[PDB]
Amino acid sequence: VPSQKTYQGSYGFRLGFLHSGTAKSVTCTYSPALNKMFCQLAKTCPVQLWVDSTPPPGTRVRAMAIYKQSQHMTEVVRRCPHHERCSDSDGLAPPQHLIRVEGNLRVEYLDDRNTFRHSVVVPYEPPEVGSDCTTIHYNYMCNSSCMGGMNRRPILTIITLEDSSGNLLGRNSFEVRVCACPGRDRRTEEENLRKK
Amino acid sequence: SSSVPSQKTYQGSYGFRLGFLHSGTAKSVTCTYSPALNKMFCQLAKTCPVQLWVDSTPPPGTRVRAMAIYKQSQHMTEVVRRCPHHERCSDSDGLAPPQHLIRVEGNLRVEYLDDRNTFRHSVVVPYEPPEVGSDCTTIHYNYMCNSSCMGGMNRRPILTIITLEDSSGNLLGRNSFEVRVCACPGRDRRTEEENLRK
Amino acid sequence: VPSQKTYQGSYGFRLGFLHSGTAKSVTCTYSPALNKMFCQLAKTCPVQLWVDSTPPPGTRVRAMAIYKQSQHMTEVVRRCPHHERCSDSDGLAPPQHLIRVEGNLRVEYLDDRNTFRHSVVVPYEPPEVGSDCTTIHYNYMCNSSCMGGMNRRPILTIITLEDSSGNLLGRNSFEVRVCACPGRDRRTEEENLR
Amino acid sequence: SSSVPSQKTYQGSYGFRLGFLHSGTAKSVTCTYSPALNKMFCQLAKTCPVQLWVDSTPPPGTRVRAMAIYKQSQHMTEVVRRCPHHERCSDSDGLAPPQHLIRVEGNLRVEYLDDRNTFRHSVVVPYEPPEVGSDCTTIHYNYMCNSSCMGGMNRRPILTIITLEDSSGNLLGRNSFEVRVCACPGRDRRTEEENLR
Amino acid sequence: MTSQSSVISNSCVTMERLSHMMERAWCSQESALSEEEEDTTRPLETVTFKDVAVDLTQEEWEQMKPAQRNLYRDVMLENYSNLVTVGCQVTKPDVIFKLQEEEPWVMEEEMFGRHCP
Amino acid sequence: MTSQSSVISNSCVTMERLSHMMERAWCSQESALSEEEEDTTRPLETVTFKDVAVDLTQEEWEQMKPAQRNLYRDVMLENYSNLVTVGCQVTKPDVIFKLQEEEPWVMEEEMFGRHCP
Ligand SMILES: [Zn+2]
Ligand SMILES: [Zn+2]
Ligand SMILES: [Zn+2]
Ligand SMILES: [Zn+2]
Repeated sequence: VPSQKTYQGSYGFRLGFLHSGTAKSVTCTYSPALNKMFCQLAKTCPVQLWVDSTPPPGTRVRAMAIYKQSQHMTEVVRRCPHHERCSDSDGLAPPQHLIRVEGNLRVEYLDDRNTFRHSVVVPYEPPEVGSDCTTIHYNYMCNSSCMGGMNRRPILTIITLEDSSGNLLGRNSFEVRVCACPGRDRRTEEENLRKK
Repeated sequence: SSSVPSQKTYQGSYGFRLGFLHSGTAKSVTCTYSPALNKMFCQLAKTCPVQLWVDSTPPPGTRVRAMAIYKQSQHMTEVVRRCPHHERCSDSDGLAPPQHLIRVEGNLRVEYLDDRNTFRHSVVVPYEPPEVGSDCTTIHYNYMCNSSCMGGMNRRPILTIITLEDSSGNLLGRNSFEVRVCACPGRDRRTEEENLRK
Repeated sequence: VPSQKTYQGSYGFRLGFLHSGTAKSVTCTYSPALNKMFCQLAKTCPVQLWVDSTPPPGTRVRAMAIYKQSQHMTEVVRRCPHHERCSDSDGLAPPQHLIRVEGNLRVEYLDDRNTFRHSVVVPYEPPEVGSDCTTIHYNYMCNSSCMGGMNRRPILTIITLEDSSGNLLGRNSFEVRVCACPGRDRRTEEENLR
Repeated sequence: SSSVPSQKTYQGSYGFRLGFLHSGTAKSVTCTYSPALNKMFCQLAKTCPVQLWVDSTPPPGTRVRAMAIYKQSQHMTEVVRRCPHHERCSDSDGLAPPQHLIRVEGNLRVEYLDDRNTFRHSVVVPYEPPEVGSDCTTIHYNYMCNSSCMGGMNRRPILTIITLEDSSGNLLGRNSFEVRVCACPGRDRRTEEENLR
Repeated sequence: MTSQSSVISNSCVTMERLSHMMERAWCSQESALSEEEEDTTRPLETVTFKDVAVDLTQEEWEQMKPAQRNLYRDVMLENYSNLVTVGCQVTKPDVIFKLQEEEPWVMEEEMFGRHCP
Repeated sequence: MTSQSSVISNSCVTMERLSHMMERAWCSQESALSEEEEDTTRPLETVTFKDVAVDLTQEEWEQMKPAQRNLYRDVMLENYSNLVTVGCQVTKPDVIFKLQEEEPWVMEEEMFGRHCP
């Protein structure tokens, strides 16, 4: 199982998230207290990349979802066999990949051949004019309660950086609870942190 | 399908009637039946004893076919099938293909049928006469998906058709009863008894 | 062209409609001031049947959409050739019929052989326990701006009653503007009346 | 389709380049072209003059084939065809079958092709040399559907492939340019210039 | 220089009101009829301080200039300044651990808070 | 009987305020620098009464207790009570035909208003 510990590197790689509201039917939201992104199926998850230095050209950004619980680490975070057969493809993703990326022509998808898991790769672009971050619009294709896939188990999404050879430059991790109600499921897990 | 089989109750000259156990309405019952809606509520992979009450004894070689059809008319073209998750789970009893919703335990002679015109699922046991002391032969049925399974029944209420036929296949009698399979059978009878008093 | 004048009969046949809100994306709504139902494509249009007496068994309810404008009465209210080839069938309707009915196993569909038009028939059921009306969940399969079909022309949907022989027992008519925004298109046509 | 033809720009040894009129960005223009996106915006059944700028004169018998393909990769399997409403309208110029999106006016020698492997629509005119005073031969193109037609293009942006071939059919040069056909060509250039900044 | 304001609207604005929020005495007692005097046997049952204290909501405190935020905690502290001084004793509720310096909802899970001097 | 109220809050409520809505004198004049005195040649150009009168919006007048509705027409009439008495003369605007008895938006198109005695 690949590691989930936060790797800053010499590059100052940090994940930025939009400060979105906690409405009942939000499309994507992030909790700073639990480092937990709550979002929907097949919807836009803009994840900002805040860097202290500009990386050399050819650098790429790999996303990978792993289970947070240790008793389920042997299972690959995969789609349920119902959603594996639905016609929800964007024309670039195999139907078993949980993570997807829209708004980019150069996305890679990987079934890694040792660890048997799903990896989602985009090439990193520098921040635009006026910008301090490059936003990757992520898409998750299953909820966490899908039977045969995640199955009510909370998952951690690992965002990694690498150059074209594949050596690791930086890694940040954040928890993911995908359900139909993202903003409300942040609220019952903020009720989880305040005792009594 | 294209030729959806009929759901109208057929008594015949044999007096074929479905008997159901008068079981309680607890929150986690294994199988229950509503007389007011003719609706059996039961679980996944659990015993559903359906009694067969007959007025006359049928000749030897007679069989009992079960078939689940949708109750709603806008979904009649879809075969009542298992969801693609439960179609790939290892829940087989060694006799059923993994797409069949209905199963039968406690019988060695069960048939399973994918019919080749109407493309649907049929579950067949041979009929046995009632035992000593008995007035009915109980078939322990097993349903393998809940009605809210995505890709299968998908929150649509279904009718299970129990039919009788001799070894040639001509229909001798048919009774129909609604089926709502979820995780809470006895409670889902109660909110549908709250549905009728209104 | 079949007649659009309201026929009560000796049966007291009157169309009932749900008093639904005027939200921007409603599934079905009805205007009492213009007798105009606004609804979506392939969505539930519950039309209640209020009767003064109970009809004999074997009675049926035929729906038919006709154009309201007189210069377009010669054209059959039909689906556009795009939606005539889409896979939106409920397994009971031919793909040219505008009107459909869900929640009923006994629906008939008719291409009438003199007047060349589309008719949608369900058998009438008496009102249930507690009920004073039998609701038919109607489904329209094209918007009124479909090119080759209705083509921005407002249509009248004719609800008729007949016994099994086919003689007319009662007829009520109500206008239909099918678009993507039913509740908003009621509002600009209430702005039309004031 | 089964194998989708290529959209990459082919210059060749002939110096084949598409010329477009520098037309204004009015609200109801008949045809306009964006240099920044290489995107022609035009109307239904209207004149789209596309100039052919060549570095050398081709031999006689050379032809110009036009083909519209989808720009998006998830829709490449669908043939760019007319909607079933406009496939049954009486808008024919007497030379085109009613499923072809592209047409050509002002030329008697136009060919129309339903290709028999890739199942798509191709529009062919024979190439004429530039006239006296001229450096280009203008082909007046006509598109017969907007991009939002239901059953045809259906809000999907398309690329029109202009190809050159001699009478045998081997490819001599190919240029591609995007096409957004709607009712407002000059305004739809402006919201896609607002897209780039 | 000039415009030496003979002070009108400094700190003596909170002190002067007396009829601005504390008059908010309704459901009047017009010609009372339901009445039965009885023996005093039933106990008091004062309500609590659990509900007088307000559980903190998450989406609040955006508009909320922190002259109102620090005063809101001073509402559940000056209503608390009775019940640990004179009267019936209640416990300390759960929300009182944030009546702190930064914020109520500070991150403690998921460490590596940006290594720096 | 008793509770003979020595009247506090009858009709002398509108008369007494003087600082409730008419004080709404901002964008102050602190240490003015931009100034150039010149000849008085350019004309006045008083603005109009077309924009001082407010064109009637349709969705309004729901909450709007008609003590405010009849007073709103009394705003475009008492601002009008100057301009047809003393000052520059304007015309009568288009909205003044509803400053009537039933409503502004009364039906006149589509007759057959329900035959009755
Ligand atoms: Zn799933
Ligand atoms: Zn299932
Ligand atoms: Zn249509
Ligand atoms: Zn079209």
